Amino acid sequence: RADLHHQHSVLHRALQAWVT
Amino acid sequence: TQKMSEKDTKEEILKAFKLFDDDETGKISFKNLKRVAKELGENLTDEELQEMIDEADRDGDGEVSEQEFLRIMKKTSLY
Repeated sequence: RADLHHQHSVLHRALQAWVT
Repeated sequence: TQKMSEKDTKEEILKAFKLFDDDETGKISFKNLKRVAKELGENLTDEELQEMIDEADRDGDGEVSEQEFLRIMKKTSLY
C-alpha cells in the first residue's frame, strides 16, 4: 500500500482520493 | 486524540497539484486530469474525468485551481 520503496505511487493518493 | 501534528497536508496537496499541473499554469484542467489518469495507467472513459472536474467547481473557477483542489480534498474533513 505504498509501504516499502516509495519510488512513485503517491499520485494515486491524489487521483484515487478524487475519483473513488 | 492525537494524529496529524504536521501542517504538511498543504505541502502534499501543493506537490500533488504540481504532479497534475505539467504546464505550470496554476490549473488542473481536464487534460491534466486525464494525463494523470494515463500516468497511473487507469483506463478512464473521459466522462468520469468530466465528473471529477465538474465536481471540482464549475461554479466559480471552471476548471480546477489549488483552492478548488483544496476544496475537493477538504471535502474529507471527516467525511
